[PDB]
Amino acid sequence: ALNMAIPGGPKFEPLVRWNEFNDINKIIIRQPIRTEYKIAFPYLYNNLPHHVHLTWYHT
Amino acid sequence: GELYLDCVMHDLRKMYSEIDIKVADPVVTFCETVVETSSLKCFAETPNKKNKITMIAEPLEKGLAEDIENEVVQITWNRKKLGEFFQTKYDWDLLAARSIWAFGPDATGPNILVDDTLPSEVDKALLGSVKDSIVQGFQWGTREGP
Amino acid sequence: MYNGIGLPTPRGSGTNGYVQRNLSLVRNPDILDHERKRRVELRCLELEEMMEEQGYEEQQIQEKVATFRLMLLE
Amino acid sequence: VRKDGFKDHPIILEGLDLVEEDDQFTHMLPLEDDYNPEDVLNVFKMDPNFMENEEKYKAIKKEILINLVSFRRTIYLAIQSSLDFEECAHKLLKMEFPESQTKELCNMILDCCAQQRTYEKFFGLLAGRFCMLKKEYMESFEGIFKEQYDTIHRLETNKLRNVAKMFAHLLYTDSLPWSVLECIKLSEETTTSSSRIFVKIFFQELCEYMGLPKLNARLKDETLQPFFEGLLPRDNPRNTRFAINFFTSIGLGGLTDELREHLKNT
Amino acid sequence: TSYEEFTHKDGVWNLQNEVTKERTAQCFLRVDDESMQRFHNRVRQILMASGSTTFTKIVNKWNTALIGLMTYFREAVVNTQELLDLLVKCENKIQTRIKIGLNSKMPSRFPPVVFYTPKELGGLGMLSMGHVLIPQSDLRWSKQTDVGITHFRSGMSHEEDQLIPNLYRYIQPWESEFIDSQRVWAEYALKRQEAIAQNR
Repeated sequence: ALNMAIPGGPKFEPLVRWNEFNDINKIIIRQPIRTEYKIAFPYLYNNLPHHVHLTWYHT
Repeated sequence: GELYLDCVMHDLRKMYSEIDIKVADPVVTFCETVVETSSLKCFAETPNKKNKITMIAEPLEKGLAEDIENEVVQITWNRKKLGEFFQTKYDWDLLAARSIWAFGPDATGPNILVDDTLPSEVDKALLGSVKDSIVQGFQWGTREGP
Repeated sequence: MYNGIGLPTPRGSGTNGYVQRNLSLVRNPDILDHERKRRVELRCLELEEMMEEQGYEEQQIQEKVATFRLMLLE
Repeated sequence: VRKDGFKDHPIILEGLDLVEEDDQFTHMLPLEDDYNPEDVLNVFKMDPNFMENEEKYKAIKKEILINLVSFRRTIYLAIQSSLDFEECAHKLLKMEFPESQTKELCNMILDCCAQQRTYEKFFGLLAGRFCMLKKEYMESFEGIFKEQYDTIHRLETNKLRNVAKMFAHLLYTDSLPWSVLECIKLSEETTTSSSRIFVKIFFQELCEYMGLPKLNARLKDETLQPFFEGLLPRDNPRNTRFAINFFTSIGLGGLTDELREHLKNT
Repeated sequence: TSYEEFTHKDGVWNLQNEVTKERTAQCFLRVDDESMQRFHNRVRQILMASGSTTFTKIVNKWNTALIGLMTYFREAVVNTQELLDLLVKCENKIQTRIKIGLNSKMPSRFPPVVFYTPKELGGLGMLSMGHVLIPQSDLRWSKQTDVGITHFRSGMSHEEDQLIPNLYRYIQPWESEFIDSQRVWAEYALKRQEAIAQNR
C-alpha cells in the first residue's frame, strides 16, 4: 500500500498508480530512515498513509 | 517516544482530522550549558540610564542541577536550611549560600542566581527592592535562552 | 523499490530490476577585584566570634580581626 | 567457571600430553581408602639381585627407548563496457582482484589512457577513486609514478601527454601526495627532453585547472620544500638559470621569481 | 563555486580564461527534453516502419539514428540519466520487435549473441547501450540537490558478466577534441609557415 519493499520481500504494482519539509537547510541527516522504519511507523514516517495495515507489536 | 507519537499522528490523521497532513523528520530538543565562567564582568543598564547591573555566568556543580530538578533543595525552605544543605554536602560558603536568589527558568530549575555583591551591599535595601524584577528577568532569560 | 532507491516495477521497463549497492562509493580582572573582596568577606565570616557569646563586643572583635586582615593583606 | 565451562583454563592443556592413554592405566585411588604412598621404591637399597635388577632396568630402558593476458582482457572489456568510472570501479570491486596485481592494475590504467588519441578524464577520475577508496592503490600509483619518471623516454608525445594528464589529475585533485614528486629533478644535464616536455605539459595542466597564486601557495609551502629541492635546488646556479628560463619559457614566469632573486644575490 | 573545482565525468566544461589560461568557471552540460522526444519519436518511426522491413535494415536504422544522436551529443549524455532509461527501453523494444517478428519471446532463444554478432560474421551488430549500470540516488534530494551515486541498477538482464563494450568509450569527448583540434591546427599552421619559409 505504500510501495516500498524489503529486498527479501516481494514487490508489487504501485497502488496509487514544492515542500519546505524537503529543505536541505532544515533537515539534519544522521541515520538513514530506511524501509523498516517507515513500515513500522507509517503515520510517523510516510506522508499520505493510505490503506495501511498496522503490524503487531512485540509479543 | 516514536511509537507514542506515531499513535498520536494516527489519531490525528484518522479521527481528529480527516486531512492528510505532512510530517517532517523527528529530532530531539537540547538545552544550553556553559564550560567556563564569563570572562568579562558584563553590564547593562535601564532605558533611563541610571540602574546599571553587572553579572557573570559560570558553570554549576554536579549534583546541584538534578537536586533542584528533583526538588531535593527548595526555595520554600529556610535560607539557613538551604545554607546547611549547601554547606554539608556541597561545602559552600555561607555567604554564597545566603546569596542564592532563584532557581532556573521555572519553579526549581537548574540555574542558581547567586547575588554576592560587596560593592552593592551599601544599597542592599534597593537591591532587595529590585531583587524580584531581577528574578523575573533571570527567569525570562533562562526560559528563552540566547 | 527498496527505500526510495530504484525503479518500482520492472514490468514497465525492459530491465529485470536488481538494484544493488555502489561498492565504489568512498567512506576577569574585575572578577579578581571582586574576588579579593570576597576573600575579605570570607575572612569576615570566618572571624565569627560566636564563642564568647557577645553581641556588639563580638562585632567589634570581628571588626578588629577584619581590619587586621586588611592591614596584613595591604 | 561453571558457566564458562573453564574455557580459559581447561583440563586439557598443551605441554603435558606426552603419554598415551592406551599405555596409561585408569585406577581409582581414594583419599579415604588405604592409599599407600609407596616410599619403598623411592630410596636406594642393597638388593642381592642388583645385577638382575640393573639388567631389567636396562631392558626396560631399551624397550621404552596466461592469467596476465586474461587480466588485461577482463580489465579492457570492463573499461570499455563501463560508461562511468564509478561503474568501472564498482565492477572491479565486484569482481574482487587480489592486491598482488595492483601495480598491474595501475599499468593497464596508464596504458588504457596511453592508447587514447585525446585525453579523457575518465581514467584520471578512476585513478583518483582508486586512490581514495584504498591506500594500496595510492601507493601503487606513487610507485608507478616514480617508475614512469624513470621511463619517460620510452613513450611517444601523445602518450607522454596522457601520462602527464594522469599525474596532473592525481595532483591538482590531491589523489597523490606531492611528497613522491621529489623524483623529478630540474637538471638539464640528466633529464631528457621528453622529461622536460612532460614536466611542462603537467605543469601547464596544473596552471590551467587550478590557479597560479594557488599553485604558488602549493609550491612555496615549507613542508614540501624537502620534496621541492629536487625541482628547486638553488645550487649550481646554471641549473637555477635553467629552471628560471624553463618556467618562463613554458609561458608562466612567476614561479621562479624567488629563484631569480636568488640568482641576483648569489 | 564553493569548496574547489569539480572533478567531473566530462559533462562539465571547465571554462579556460583567455588571458590567464586558467579555468574560471564551469559549464554543466545536459540534453534538451525535446531531443529525447525527437529521438523517441525516431525510434517510434523505426517501429512504425518495422512491419515491412528486414532485420538487417532495422539494425541499420537503429545504429544510424543511435550514432547520429550519440555523436551529436557525447558529453551531455552522461548527465542525463533519463536518456539512458530511454536508451535501455528502446533497445529492449527493438529486441522485443525482433521477438514479435519471430514467433517467440523466449529470452534463452534470444541471447545477446544473435544481436551483437556483426553481420560480417553473419549476425546483426546492433550497438551497445544498455549493458551498463544506471546510477541510483535519493529521489527526495534528486529534485533539490545533486547527491552523487549511491546504488546501481542493471540495464537489462544479460548472460552474467558479458562486458559488452559501450560506444562512449570509443567516441572522444568534445572538450578534448576541441583542445587537440586547436593544438593540431596551430602546429599545422607553424609547419605550413616553415614549409613556406624554407620553400620545402
